[PDB]
Amino acid sequence: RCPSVIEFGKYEIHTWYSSPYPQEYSRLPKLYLCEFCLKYMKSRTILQQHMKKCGWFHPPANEIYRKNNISVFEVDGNVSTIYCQNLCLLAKLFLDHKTLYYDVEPFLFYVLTQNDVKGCHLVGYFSKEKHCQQKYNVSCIMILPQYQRKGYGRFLIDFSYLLSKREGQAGSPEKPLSDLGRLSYMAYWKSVILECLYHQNDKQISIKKLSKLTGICPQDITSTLHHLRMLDFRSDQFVIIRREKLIQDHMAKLQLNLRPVDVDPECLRWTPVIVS
Amino acid sequence: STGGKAPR
Ligand SMILES: *C(=O)CSCCNC(=O)CCNC(=O)[C@H](O)C(C)(C)COP(=O)(O)OP(=O)(O)OC[C@H]1O[C@@H](n2cnc3c(N)ncnc32)[C@H](O)[C@@H]1OP(=O)(O)O
Ligand SMILES: [Zn+2]
Repeated sequence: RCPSVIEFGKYEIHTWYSSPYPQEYSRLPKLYLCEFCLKYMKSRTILQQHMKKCGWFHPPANEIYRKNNISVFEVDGNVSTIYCQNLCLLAKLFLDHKTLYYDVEPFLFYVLTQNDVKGCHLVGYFSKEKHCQQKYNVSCIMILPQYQRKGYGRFLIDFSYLLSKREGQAGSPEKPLSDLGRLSYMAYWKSVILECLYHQNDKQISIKKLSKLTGICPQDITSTLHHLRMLDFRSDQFVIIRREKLIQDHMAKLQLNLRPVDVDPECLRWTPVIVS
Repeated sequence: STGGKAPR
């Protein structure tokens, strides 16, 4: 509703929700955003003038991940504060339940970009609390509309699990999950569990073992196994019943429909480690 | 502390 449209790089995009841009820009219907620094401006002329002075061609942070034309930048809210507050204002136009936009200092923002000769273009991001008592491995996650349904959301979800698993603790997305989040996370969990069971043939695996190998918390694995119809209960606790054709057919579909956008652990420049 | 979807 307010603003209703934004210009961002080579696209004009309809907003889904209101975001609290400053009073002067609040009642403005269309905002012009710089695609590199995320500064909000009132007109195309002001944007064109800004683009001549703007020195950034990628987010103001170091590249934690790079493979082919894809990068992830680890942006610290306590360091690139203005950029992160501008990113939060941008994300609120597409996340109805994101409430944090100003106190960004306790958060990290993993900004995903698709790169070409004009720079590192922002595709989306996920934020995470540096220290979360609930072990939420993602606070908010958003892929811009023109980049949705291309495997970027799965990439970022998988990246979030790579970090929380390398730091030895299972995590889960912060709730509530949007409708798209519910579909996306379940598809991720299902694909991960199925590919994990395929590679662990010689092991009567358990929810606990699946949780350690994947970083997915036990309750989310339990829900996923319930969705896959691989749970049974006789007496004390759930037993996993493998549905072999479900496992074997998923792996066959994966071998023909490759995952072109896929997190390669060897392409992280720095990875978490539990300190001695 | 409180996250980005923390009810306000
Ligand atoms: C709090 O922040 C957590 S919940 C809110 C986060 N997202 C949100 O609502 C903001 C707007 N949406 C997004 O940013 C975006 O849609 C995501 C991040 C929710 C999902 O990312 P992608 O759009 O890039 O998803 P993909 O990685 O391409 O898809 C993975 C699988 O998810 C299922 N899926 C996704 N969109 C679907 C729709 N519209 N309908 C059905 N199923 C959908 C699919 O299984 C998809 O895999 P496919 O192989 O089928 O493509
Ligand atoms: Zn700029």
